Amino acid sequence: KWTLERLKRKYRN
Amino acid sequence: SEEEDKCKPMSYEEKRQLSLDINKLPGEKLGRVVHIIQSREPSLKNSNPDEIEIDFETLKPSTLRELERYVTSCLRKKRKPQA
Repeated sequence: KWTLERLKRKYRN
Repeated sequence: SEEEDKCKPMSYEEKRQLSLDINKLPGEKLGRVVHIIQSREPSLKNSNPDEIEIDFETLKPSTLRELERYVTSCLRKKRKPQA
């Protein structure tokens, strides 16, 4: 839903 | 003292958009939502902000609504340089 994929990869990137 | 807990629950379509409104923010600004969520949700303080993983389905209504009114405050201001 909004796990490491969506959040972390839009966050750290 | 119930006003803080009286804030209506963030619906699915709202939650989904919220995770999006949040991800619209520049990296620095997601540092706020992680700070909000982590503080409001003592269950995920092990997640380091640089490697954060927030679960919108575990957040209590107040957090989700704090996250929102927050990003909304950033996004409604000056944050739409693409479209």
